[PDB]
Amino acid sequence: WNVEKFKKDFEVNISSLDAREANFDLINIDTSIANAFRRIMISEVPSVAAEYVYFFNNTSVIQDEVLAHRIGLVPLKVDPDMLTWVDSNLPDDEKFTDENTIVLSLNVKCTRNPDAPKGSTDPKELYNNAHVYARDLKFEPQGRQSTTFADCPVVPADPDILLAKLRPGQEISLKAHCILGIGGDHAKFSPVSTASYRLLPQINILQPIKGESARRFQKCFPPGVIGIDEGSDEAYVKDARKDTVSREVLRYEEFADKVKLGRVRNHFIFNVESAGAMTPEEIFFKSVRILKNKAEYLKNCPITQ
Amino acid sequence: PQNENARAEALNLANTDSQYLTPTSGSPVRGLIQDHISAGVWLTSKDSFFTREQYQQYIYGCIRPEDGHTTRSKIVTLPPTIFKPYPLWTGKQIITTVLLNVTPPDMPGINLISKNKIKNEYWGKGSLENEVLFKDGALLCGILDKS
Amino acid sequence: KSLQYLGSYIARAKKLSRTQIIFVASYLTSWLNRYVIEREEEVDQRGGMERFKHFYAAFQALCYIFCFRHNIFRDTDGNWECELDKFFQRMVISKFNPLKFCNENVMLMFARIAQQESVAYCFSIIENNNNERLRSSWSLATRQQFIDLQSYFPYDPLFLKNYKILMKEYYIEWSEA
Amino acid sequence: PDREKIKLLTQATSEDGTSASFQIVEEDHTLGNALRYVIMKNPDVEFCGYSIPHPSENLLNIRIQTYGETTAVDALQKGLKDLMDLCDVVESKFTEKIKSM
Amino acid sequence: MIVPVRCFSCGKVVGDKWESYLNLLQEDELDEGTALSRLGLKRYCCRRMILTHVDLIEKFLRYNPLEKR
Amino acid sequence: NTLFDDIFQVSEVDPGRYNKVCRIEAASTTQDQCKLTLDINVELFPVAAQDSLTVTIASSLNSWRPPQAGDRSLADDYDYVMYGTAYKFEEVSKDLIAVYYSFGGLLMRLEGNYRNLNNLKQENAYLLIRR
Ligand SMILES: [Zn+2]
Repeated sequence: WNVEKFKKDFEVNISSLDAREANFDLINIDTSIANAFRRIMISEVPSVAAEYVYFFNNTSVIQDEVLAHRIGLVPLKVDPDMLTWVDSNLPDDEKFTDENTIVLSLNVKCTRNPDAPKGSTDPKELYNNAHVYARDLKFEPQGRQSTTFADCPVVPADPDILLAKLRPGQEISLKAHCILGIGGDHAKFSPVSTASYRLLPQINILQPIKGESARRFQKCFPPGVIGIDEGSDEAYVKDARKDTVSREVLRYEEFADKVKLGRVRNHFIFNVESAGAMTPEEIFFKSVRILKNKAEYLKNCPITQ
Repeated sequence: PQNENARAEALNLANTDSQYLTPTSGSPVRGLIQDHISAGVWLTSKDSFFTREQYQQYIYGCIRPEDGHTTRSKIVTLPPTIFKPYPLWTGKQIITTVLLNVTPPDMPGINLISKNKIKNEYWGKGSLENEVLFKDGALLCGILDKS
Repeated sequence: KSLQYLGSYIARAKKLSRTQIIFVASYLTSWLNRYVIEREEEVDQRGGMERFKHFYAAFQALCYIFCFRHNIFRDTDGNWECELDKFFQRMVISKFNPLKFCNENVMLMFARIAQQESVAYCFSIIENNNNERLRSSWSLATRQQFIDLQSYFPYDPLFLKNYKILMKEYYIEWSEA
Repeated sequence: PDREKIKLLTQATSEDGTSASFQIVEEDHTLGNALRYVIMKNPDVEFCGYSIPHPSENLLNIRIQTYGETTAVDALQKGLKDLMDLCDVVESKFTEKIKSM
Repeated sequence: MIVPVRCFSCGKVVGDKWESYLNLLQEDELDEGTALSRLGLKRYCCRRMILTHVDLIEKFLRYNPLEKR
Repeated sequence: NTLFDDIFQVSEVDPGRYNKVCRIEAASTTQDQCKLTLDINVELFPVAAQDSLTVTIASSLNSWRPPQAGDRSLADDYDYVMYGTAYKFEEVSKDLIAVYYSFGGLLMRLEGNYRNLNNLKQENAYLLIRR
């Protein structure tokens, strides 16, 4: 082995890329490294989420800490590069700056609606502001942010998230500070609605299988995985890439003898979904970079005896 | 305990470590259970083989040589069972290697002829895997078990 | 601790006579010359450089004394009392490698001054030392107390208004030396 | 600098330095496994493995023994460098494929 | 009580999907598994969150101490 | 140096309850009294009944480390090589003897005439097999 030998053999295939999810294969890479990227994407790629919630009033049916919690789960559409990290050794006054923190406010009172169509069940027409949504988090820019974030207001990635419900007379009033964090610390910071991989299917047939066996054999795998060839009448593999590895074949006695199920073994099929802040490819790039910095930061640290 | 006399007693008289045998009948009370028995039947199976990489990793993950058991200040390994076509170690070698790294070096390896709970018939024709054989500290035959 | 006291005292105490000072230098180089003659052989043997705390301790004190009072150790000829020119070099190049194990700020100041006085050249040995560092071993569990003990100087200047004034007649401020 | 990250465990490191154990803070399987993979490709390395004393103390123990051409500390450095270079190769390859996509 | 915001396992936002899911069952007269799919809930992780949610809050809300019943 | 070789013909290849190891029973083609029993990683060296295997036991090959630039040894002449220990000898009859080997658990039992197996000692040994 040798880094050049790796470069010549490594390969990437991008099946589908989208603003929310990516499906791609890493080919001829070692499991230890694929796993690294996977772990890093879930737990070490920074994101912005609400961390501290300051209540001035909440007379809703939902308790403060619980409300605070859900606000923290709301994925904010914020570029984490636009923020610096908080130093948690300073007092509260010094701790939060215009490079540190994003402030969201929320201010709803519920009143009864006079103009309700008599005999109505719907709370939209019965009550004003009965339902509180993530979109109701108002972005309040501080200091330089009026400028910096003028081209991209802070908005939740999923506006229609139900946050709270109210009835006449109840109010919610809170400010939230949102900062950088990582999934390993708390899952609210994870930038994925999940990054995972599977090893690629390898279905290899240990002798020809034809006729009524072919049709039978073909039905042990999802539609399109196994083909029946015209001519030799024998079964062959169309694309393993569609296989779910149910191992259904291995149940029927006649086939368990004639098939081995494996993988194209390093060959990793990654699926990455973004929680909404960054694109998948950015999140994967950021992870490949994070791994490299670990190695670089370590190479440059002095070894103390 | 709050003074050195009580310390000495808790470390030398009422300490766990001695109390391997019960005073009732003089038999063992400490051993491994569940996952660890099932695991042993598998790891010490004839079907069990490991590459250099795996073998060395199992060893270091369990030895903890950075301890009071500096029987050596270098981990010792065996040569592989299969040299060619590919270097492979067996599970039974992992056991031999473990004992080899934690028993005293100035002292010959253990010698034991014993039996386990699984009849030879279960492995196939001609098996002797029910017979547990340690010669000079090496597991030469048999799987390891609740027994 | 005594060796720190000893070195701090000789350096600071204004009413000391040239010869009482040379007395302490003559004791230290003498005791030092013996240490290196009888013990250097123990370095490449089994153990660590801590085995020699006491050596560095004394060599520090002597170096420190040289910082504050080097202008005194030149006799009428312009020669050095105690052959300090020839002596320092020998220790600096020894296997104990004092420069690496003594207080960093003193070793530095001694370098500066010693080099200036054509007494010794340490600066390449220092370079080598903190290069080997980036890339002679001592635990650091106990290595720190020593660094701590070698940082304290019991007669570094006073900060009590009156006492200070009262001490002036008996004190040499660094600016004076 | 930062001296508290990696340290030598002098009670399992030989006189000749061809064998050594290091304790690295704040690192688990992620770096550990990747680093031993890389190190074991070094032809002068006779032994290498990593272990995690306990899931509750953030500590990583690496062992390296060489055949005597380089020291154990050398192998650690080549491994770390090799690992960095390996990531570069991946980043560059991924970039090209995104562009070409 | 109220819809969870994210799926416990996936991390995927699910809280914007409750009111619509009900409208799918009700108005479009779909079965549960068809409706879940139409909202983008693919992993059984995520289908579980909406499939088995109990909007208990709508019960809590009927006791409002701040209005003359 | 070499301690024993012979061409054996395989009678039975039993996979037992394993799926990487098989128990092989085989008789010599040169001695009517020499027979063999051997566990083999058949994933690395497949064997079928009626195969003919050349089987060599040797004391050395002319401590272990991964192959390097231009290493040459007795292993080069064969397909499958194992290292192990002789752990038991037994009298079978007035004329014949059996020796027992373990290769990290994979067991060999070699029975033969006491003159035909003269060189075998209770030591470690390499096993070499080629097709
Ligand atoms: Zn889910």
